[PDB]
Amino acid sequence: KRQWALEDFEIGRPLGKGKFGNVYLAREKQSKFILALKVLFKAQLEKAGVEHQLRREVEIQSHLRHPNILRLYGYFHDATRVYLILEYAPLGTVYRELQKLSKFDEQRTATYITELANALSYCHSKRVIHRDIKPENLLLGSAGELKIADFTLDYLPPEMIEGRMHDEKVDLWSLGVLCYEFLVGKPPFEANTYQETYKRISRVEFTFPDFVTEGARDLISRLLKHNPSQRPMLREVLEHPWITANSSKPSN
Ligand SMILES: O=C1CCCc2cc(-c3ccnc(Nc4ccccc4)n3)ccc2N1
Repeated sequence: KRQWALEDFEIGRPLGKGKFGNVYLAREKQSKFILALKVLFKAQLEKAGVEHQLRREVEIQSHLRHPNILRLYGYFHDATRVYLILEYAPLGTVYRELQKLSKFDEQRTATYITELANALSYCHSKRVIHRDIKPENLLLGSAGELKIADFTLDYLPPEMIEGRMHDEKVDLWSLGVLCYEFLVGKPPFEANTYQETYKRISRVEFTFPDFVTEGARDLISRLLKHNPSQRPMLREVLEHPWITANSSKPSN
């Protein structure tokens, strides 16, 4: 628990826009340690009323330690800005990869889905749910392993948008959404308006291109049920035939 300050860093390349400022490559002066520094404006956190949402997410994200979860090393603030000290993820966002490749093969998808599920299984067994399990929020390590970070309906389950009660089953719906997007190149409830997307999610209307294989259709269909109780456990996902046939890493 070292209290940091901006003078302890040399800032570099902008890595991305985080909607609340920007994330920069940085290097710790004393150690030479390379990391990522998320720069948030304090005036924009008050006036989006998320200062609690930040404090609790930072608390949670600091204690969690998994190879497929991006490490938060710490934080500090000055007058204007708050700084998150993050692991640096050399290979960037899954979003960008998907923009590049347009879509992913079954192997890369099934691997990603494993890595997610693993990091979620761990998350659940500390009573942590997530909401924004979306490509903008998944990063890639030097080995190209998936890392979850950043603790718009497109990825939200029916119970959530409807305003119903929700449990750890939200994250299962997310996996189905992502599994679909990874294979097809767009999420399954995509639309041109919010209102429509809302309808699509709420009545669970999705269809498959021809090229999506029977095994993947099975797993996605299983994951995207309206009824949370009907969605499989994470263990079952890791042990799905399509997953085990196509993944590269193993389940845990
Ligand atoms: O939600 C978002 C939108 C997407 C941009 C973004 C990126 C990071 C981040 C954290 C650690 N390593 C990296 N490496 C990286 C490497 C190459 C390209 C881009 C990012 N990037 C954190 C938060 C964040 N904000």
